[PDB]
Amino acid sequence: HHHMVSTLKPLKIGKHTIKFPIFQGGMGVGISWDELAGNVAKEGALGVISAVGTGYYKNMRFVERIVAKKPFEALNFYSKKALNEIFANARKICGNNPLGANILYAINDYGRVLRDSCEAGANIIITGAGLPTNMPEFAKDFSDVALIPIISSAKALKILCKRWSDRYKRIPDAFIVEGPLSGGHQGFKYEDCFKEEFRLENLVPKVVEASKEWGNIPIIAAGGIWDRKDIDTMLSLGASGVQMATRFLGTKECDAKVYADLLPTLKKEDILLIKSPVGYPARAINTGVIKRIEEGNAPKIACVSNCVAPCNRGEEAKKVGYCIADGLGRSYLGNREEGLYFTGANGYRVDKIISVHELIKELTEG
Ligand SMILES: Cc1cc2nc3c(=O)[nH]c(=O)nc-3n(C[C@H](O)[C@H](O)[C@H](O)COP(=O)(O)O)c2cc1C
Ligand code: SF4
Ligand SMILES: [Cl-]
Repeated sequence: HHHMVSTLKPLKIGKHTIKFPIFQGGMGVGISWDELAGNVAKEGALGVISAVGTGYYKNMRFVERIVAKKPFEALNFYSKKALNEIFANARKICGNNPLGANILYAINDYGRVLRDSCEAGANIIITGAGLPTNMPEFAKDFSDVALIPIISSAKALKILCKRWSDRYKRIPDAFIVEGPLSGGHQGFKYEDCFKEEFRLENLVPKVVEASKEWGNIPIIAAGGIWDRKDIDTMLSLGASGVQMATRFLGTKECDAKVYADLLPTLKKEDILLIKSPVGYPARAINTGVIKRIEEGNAPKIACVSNCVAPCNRGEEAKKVGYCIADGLGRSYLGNREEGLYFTGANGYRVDKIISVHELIKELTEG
């Protein structure tokens, strides 16, 4: 099939080069695992395996202990064996094309999961949901692995570079700037999530300018980027690449097969900004456990997987009404009644489900 050769340039992040300056954003739980990330990387963009809740893989085939049908504790929720299998299966598809691992800073056992991801063969670690000031501590035995914090401000870039340099004589290999149209957790206070000051086109120049002090660390723009026109806009503002997730949530290869049923139906009015036990606002779909909370028949809360430090073993889950480990795991397992479902602001524009191959050609041709 004819597609004009791309005029986008390969992107180098630390020692690793991707053919197109595009990341498929990590998506937990079980949304961007081996089929999605492996195919993205095969097509020459960065495939990103989510390392969160890997115990759910293949309906908890790889955990050591199950309690109440949930992976027991962080040891089993972030399953090393499952993570190894996901990366191995991804490599069957993409070979030496680089892969990232996405790890929220908020998770319990963060350092162990970072090391597991390096040991599983990741080229790149991507971390948001916090200010990951000690990320090099856990990566120092794997100096080939590139490290990429997700930030929302020039301030955060400066703090991370200062503190990493002072303490590890290292600075990040790239930064992802995640704007307020992104799916999942926002890097903004709730009251700032619908404020034009923080729209991505305003953030990118400020972060790029701050990056000059440190040698023009590549800035990767994320949140609300839909097509090549939006990619070109971000590159013209000084970004070196983009990270996109909602478009990939709409592909056949997505590992959470429920989304191919749900997304073509998604109406804009059903896109919500909700509280989360992680402690950041989250963009979610008004369906599943969120509807059960409204009805009053949502699952009782009981911290089994101990997924994130901010929740304090159920304290915040009880306040917000749901357990994010249980809810996200249920969605990977196909549970429409009690799953938790995330989306970017653009999720309502997904009409048809296309292949990763077709998507990458659409975004890169010309
Ligand atoms: C369904 C879904 C799940 C997500 N889960 C994560 C996650 O686990 N970790 C993370 O850093 N970002 C997560 N995100 C954010 C994406 O990686 C990405 O940065 C953002 O959605 C990009 O905006 P776009 O969706 O408009 O392209 C998620 C996004 C979506 C849509
Ligand atoms: S109760 Fe809180 S810490 Fe425990 S598994 Fe649920 S969201 Fe995670
Ligand atoms: Cl998130």
